[PDB]
Amino acid sequence: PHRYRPGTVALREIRRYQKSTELLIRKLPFQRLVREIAQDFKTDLRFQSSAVMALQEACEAYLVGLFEDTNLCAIHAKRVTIMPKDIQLARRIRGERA
Amino acid sequence: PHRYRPGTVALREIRRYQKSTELLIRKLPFQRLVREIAQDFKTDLRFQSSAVMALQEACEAYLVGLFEDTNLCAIHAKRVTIMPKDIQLARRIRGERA
Amino acid sequence: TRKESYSIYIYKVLKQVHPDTGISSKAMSIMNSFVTDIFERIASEASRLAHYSKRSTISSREIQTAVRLLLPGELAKHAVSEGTKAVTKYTSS
Amino acid sequence: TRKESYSIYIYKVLKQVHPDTGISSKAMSIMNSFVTDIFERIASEASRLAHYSKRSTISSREIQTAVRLLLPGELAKHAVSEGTKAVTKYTSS
Amino acid sequence: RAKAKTRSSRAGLQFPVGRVHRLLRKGNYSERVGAGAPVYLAAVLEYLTAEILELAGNAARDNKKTRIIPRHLQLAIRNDEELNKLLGRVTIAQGGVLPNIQAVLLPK
Amino acid sequence: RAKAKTRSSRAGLQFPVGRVHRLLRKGNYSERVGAGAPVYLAAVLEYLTAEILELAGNAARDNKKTRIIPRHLQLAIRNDEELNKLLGRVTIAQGGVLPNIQAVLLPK
Amino acid sequence: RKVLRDNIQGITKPAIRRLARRGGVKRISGLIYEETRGVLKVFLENVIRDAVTYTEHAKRKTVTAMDVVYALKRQGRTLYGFGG
Amino acid sequence: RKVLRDNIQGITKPAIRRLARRGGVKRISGLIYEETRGVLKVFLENVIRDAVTYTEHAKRKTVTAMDVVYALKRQGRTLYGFGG
DNA sequence: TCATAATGGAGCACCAGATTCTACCAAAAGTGTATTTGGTAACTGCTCCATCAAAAGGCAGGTTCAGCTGAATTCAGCTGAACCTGCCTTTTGTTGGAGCAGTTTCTAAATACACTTTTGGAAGAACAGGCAGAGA
DNA sequence: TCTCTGCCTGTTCTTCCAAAAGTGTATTTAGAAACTGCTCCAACAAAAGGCAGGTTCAGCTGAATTCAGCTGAACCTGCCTTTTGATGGAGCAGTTACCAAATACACTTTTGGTAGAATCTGGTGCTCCATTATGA
Repeated sequence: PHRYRPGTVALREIRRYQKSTELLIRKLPFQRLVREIAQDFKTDLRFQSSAVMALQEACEAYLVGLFEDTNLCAIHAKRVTIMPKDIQLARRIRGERA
Repeated sequence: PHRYRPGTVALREIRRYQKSTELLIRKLPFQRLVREIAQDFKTDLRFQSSAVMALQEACEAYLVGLFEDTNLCAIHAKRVTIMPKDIQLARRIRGERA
Repeated sequence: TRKESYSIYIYKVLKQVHPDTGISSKAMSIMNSFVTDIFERIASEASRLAHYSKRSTISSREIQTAVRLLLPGELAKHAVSEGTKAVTKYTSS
Repeated sequence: TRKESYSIYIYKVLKQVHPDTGISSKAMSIMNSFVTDIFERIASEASRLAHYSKRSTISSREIQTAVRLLLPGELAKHAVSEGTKAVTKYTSS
Repeated sequence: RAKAKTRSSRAGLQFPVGRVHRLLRKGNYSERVGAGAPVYLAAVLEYLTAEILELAGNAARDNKKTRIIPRHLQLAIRNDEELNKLLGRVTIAQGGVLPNIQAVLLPK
Repeated sequence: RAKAKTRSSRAGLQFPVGRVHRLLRKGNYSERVGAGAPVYLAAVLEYLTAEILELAGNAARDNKKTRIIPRHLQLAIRNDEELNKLLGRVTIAQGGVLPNIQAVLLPK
Repeated sequence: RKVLRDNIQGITKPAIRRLARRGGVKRISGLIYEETRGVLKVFLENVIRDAVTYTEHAKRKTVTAMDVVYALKRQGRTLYGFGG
Repeated sequence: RKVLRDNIQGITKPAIRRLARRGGVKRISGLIYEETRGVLKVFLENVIRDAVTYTEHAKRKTVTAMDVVYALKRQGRTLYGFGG
């Protein structure tokens, strides 16, 4: 059976997902998460569908940017694998982390 | 004769300058720099003494914060020495390079 | 009377919290900058809140929502408590 | 009802730069957001400039300085050129 | 009684000078708004709009597409240094990201 | 004519309700300003001032000083999580930094 | 319908991997998925808190796209394509 | 007057080292000083450009502390203690 | 982990520069009218959001299985630190000269504020042209 | 990373209604001129403390190797999502009939700003510690 060497399919995936623009999280679980978070601030909240879509667009843009920073921090440490410490450093220098 | 090992005086100085609040750049050289790089409004600008002092306070605050981020990046790469690449990573995560 | 500042009121508040403590002139300048900056933040957010909801008036509801949006966590709770208490006392009078 | 938008003017500008190119409605929504965002930036900075200099009127000097403060480099240069050309043309009428 | 003509036509603009003047007056920016302030602001808005639209149409043509989409606006903005700087804190819905793989990740 | 009573004294505040009302009216924040808006804003500004001054006087007491200086304001702001959040993008002139050496840098 | 709980785990590992691939990440630590879920939850909490504050000020019960757009813009995360 | 005399070198190596020490930095590469000079030059250029735009709008010839404070606030770097 | 330097903290005395604390005074905040408009307060339509049900089909989850990357250990040279001179550049204290930033009349642009009048732009509907959906 | 279909959707024509245009007046605002006092700039000088350079040399950085951990890649399955289609009603937006409440205008009084003097707190020398750092 054919096997691609590690990182070949990863590079193909990088190209595929940087080429496209669609949302990479599933809409229904993200909506459930959004409603779950929101019920701590007010009960019996309703959401416009476009509100949930705005939240998902903003969240995915934020996470893609944070992953770009994380990959830079991983490369600075002479690694290719991103680790939680890379996310932590990117967040610290962004001012998101104390 | 007496010799302190490397890093002993460096740590003494870290404590000294984190304990204090005085400006760490000489005033007259910084004033010359400020007047020089006012190539905007060619020419014949005058400066209030407090204008240059506000500039110097902002500049030294900016550089101290940037050195804090640089030191975090250097530590993340398992180093004690800050290097130009650490400054570059800090400024890129901050959004200053682009 | 040419300039105006919060020094008088900052010093009243200081004598409330710390009777025996003074304040430097540079510290008072920083406190003035702080009060002006926070006033700008809250007032601007209240202005935007009124514009969003198509209202002509900035009320204490706009100020309260601006405080909620701007201040973090427990600062917002205690600021809202103080503002509501102040408006209640003012209205009773 | 009957909300306003810049769609008409953005399509009129598109027909100038690219006579044969169209624009999707989502793209036109992005462009409306862009125009309103930049209008808010310029207008807010011009309001601040008028306040700083203790003026009541926002004139084309305020808009010019706000454009210079807000746009970068060549964008600011070309935008100031365009606004000045527009005002010179308007006043000559 | 002259038959009236838009201030955009007087200024030679496509963007609405009258609407922009009304928005300036009613935006609570100042108590007074000058005559040439809306003309200047509408001209600047038109210039920026045309700049972005030119770059976005170039991107659309490169993609062999006849229509601009949020992806083309994203590409135009992020491939331009000045526009990227101006719109650096802005996320464009359905614009994606620029294709960019770090050189050290590529096959050794 | 009843003798004047300040609105601050009616609200039980130290900060100036009348000045705050005049500054809200003069800032072009909106067409109108309610009666309780200046009272609420003065109360919030006084609360925040009292918080910072409490912490700064505590810092002054720690350093055996009987007078607050910008260093003490900095210490109070940066040692408080919420005030540091509120004033995270603010530079305090002559305030310095918090003493903090990374543990990696200390002698073995 | 029962009240929602534990919906962060619906941000699956493959979804996080896709978001990382769009960010240009070639290799991912196994611990990145829980870290990512925490970071996402904090971001969503911050944005939804402001969105609901805007919703409550307007005396509405529905959170609209404009409330989200205002909450994002308030945080320096301006979003185009949903209003404004 | 106007000066152009290579006085970025007036921001000396010891001054940059002191700034690094207040930043908690223990060991400094020898290439950090020219890097820091470039970074400071860029920062100062931005702030002074905004400050002089503010000065020119006011039709003044003198750059005041308020111009610098406004430029810094516009850059996202609010400064207290100079009349804000 | 035993003694010697070097440093930073901590008592005291002596200022001297800054805070407090008073007095005047003028600018601005209360008082109290009229008065006008913005903003609740019902009272509906009407949209839109929220449950349900139920078929595909895609996606995610769990198992290998192996390759590759992260992590450690070692080693060596390099480079940065600590120190000591000798220099030089800043800092501070003075003049002085000049520019220029604010303060006051006065006037004349220019802006706001009202009508009616037309025009432009925002809803709708009708239609064909992109372009996503598949054919190797 | 390849032609032709068929649907979605962009473009484009009609209403009509909101708003932008032209007059016609009134009036604040801002520009212009002048004038003053407040910095700002610019030389001279003179201590002295930062700084620059050179020297050792100790520790850090980087390179090489090994190897175990881990994580990609592929493959089955299961599941869950997603896409219709109802429908129940929840709530949002629009239309009236007020009315509370904010604006606007004199007038008065008070309060906050600006000088001015006194004390007094913080800095600044000296000095005595008490830590730390550094090898036999």
